[PDB]
Amino acid sequence: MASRILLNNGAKMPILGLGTWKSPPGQVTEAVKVAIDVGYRHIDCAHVYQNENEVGVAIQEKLREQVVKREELFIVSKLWCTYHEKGLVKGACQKTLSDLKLDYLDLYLIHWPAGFKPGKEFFPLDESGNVVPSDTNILDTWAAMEELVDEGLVKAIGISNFNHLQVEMILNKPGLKYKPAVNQIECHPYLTQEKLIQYCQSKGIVVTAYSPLGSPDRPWAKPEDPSLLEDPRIKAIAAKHNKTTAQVLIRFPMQRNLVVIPKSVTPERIAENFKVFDFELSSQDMTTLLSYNRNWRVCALLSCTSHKDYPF
Ligand SMILES: NC(=O)c1ccc[n+]([C@@H]2O[C@H](COP(=O)([O-])OP(=O)(O)OC[C@H]3O[C@@H](n4cnc5c(N)ncnc54)[C@H](OP(=O)(O)O)[C@@H]3O)[C@@H](O)[C@H]2O)c1
Ligand SMILES: O=C(O)COc1cc(F)ccc1C(=S)NCc1ccc(Br)cc1F
Ligand SMILES: [Br-]
Repeated sequence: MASRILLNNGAKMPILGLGTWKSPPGQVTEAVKVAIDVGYRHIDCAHVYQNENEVGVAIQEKLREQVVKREELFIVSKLWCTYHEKGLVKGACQKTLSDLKLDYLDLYLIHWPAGFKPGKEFFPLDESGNVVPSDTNILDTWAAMEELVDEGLVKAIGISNFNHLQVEMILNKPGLKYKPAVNQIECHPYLTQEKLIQYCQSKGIVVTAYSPLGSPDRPWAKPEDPSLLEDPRIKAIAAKHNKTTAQVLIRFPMQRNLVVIPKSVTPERIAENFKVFDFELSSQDMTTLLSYNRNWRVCALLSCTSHKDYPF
C-alpha cells in the first residue's frame, strides 16, 4: 500500500505518523530519533503537549545528521484553545516553530473548535469549574489560519475534533480561501466514526485517526474501561495474520484511507508499529472490526461541555 496520501493542497502526507501526547520530555527526544531511524516521516505534535522543544531537538539532530531531508518530513502541530484570537494565532504558530526548530510546518490544525480566554492557563476556569470561553468563532479563527499559509509559516491548514456541522460551517464560510486539508478525530474499533469520515472524505478532507490503540495511558483511564489491545476478538484477527494486536489496530484505519498516529515512547514498539505495510486485512476483517463500534470516546472533557462550540 502507498506510504502517502494526497491532500487538497497538492502535498503528500505519510499515512503513518508518531504521536507525542503524554510522551515524557525526558523520553520523547529518543523516541523521535528512533522513529526517524526506523522509517517514520510524520510526527504529530501540539503546543499543549508541553514537549515540542524536546521533539524539536530530535528533528533537528536527524536533519543535521542528514538521516532525512526536511522536504521528506511531515511535521504537524496544533493551535491551542487559548490562542483563538486574531492577534495571537501567528505568535502561537511561531512559538511552535521555534520550539520544533523549524521554519515551516507541513500542517497546522485548529486543535479543538472551542476558544478559551487567553492567558497563562491552558484551561481557564470560572470559580465553579466551567471553562471560560472566548467570543471568537471558528470562522474568524479559520481566517487567521489562512493568513499563516499566505505568510509561509505553514504549508497546509486543517481542523481537529470538528463535528459534521462544524466542518460544514468552515466549508460554507463566506470568502473561504483555503479548504481544510485534514480533520483529525478520535477513531478506533470502539468509535468507528463512519458518518463523520464519509462526510469529510466526500469533501476531499483527509481524516487522521488519533488514539488508534484506545489511549491506554490517558490520565483518566479507569480499570474497568474497555481495552482494544486486550480484546480477544482483535487478538484473534492479529494471530490469524501473524501480527500483533497493535499492528492490526494501525493497519485498520490505513485501509479506510485514513492517516493514523499511534503514540509510543518504547523503542521496540515504535519499530513494531511501523511494520504494517506488508500485510492486508480482508474485507471481512475490516467489517468485523467496524462491528465493534460502541460509541466509546476516550477524549472528552466535562469542564468544556457547556462551551458553545464543544463538539460532542
Ligand atoms: N487532536 C487531538 O485532540 C488528539 C487527541 C488525542 C490524541 N492525539 C494524537 O494522537 C496520538 C495517539 O493517541 P494517544 O496518545 O491518545 O494514544 P494511542 O496511540 O492510542 O495509545 C498510546 C498508548 O499505547 C501504547 N502502545 C503503543 N504501541 C503499543 C504496542 N505496539 N503494544 C502495546 N502498547 C502500545 C503506548 O505505550 P508506550 O508509549 O509506553 O510504549 C501508550 O500507552 C497522540 O499521542 C497525539 O499525538 C490528538
Ligand atoms: O487534546 C488532546 O490532544 C489530548 O488531550 C489533552 C492533551 C493535553 F495536553 C491537555 C489536555 C487534553 C484534554 S483534557 N483534551 C480533551 C479536550 C480538550 C479541549 C476540549 Br474543548 C475538549 C476536550 F475533550
Ligand atoms: Br472543544
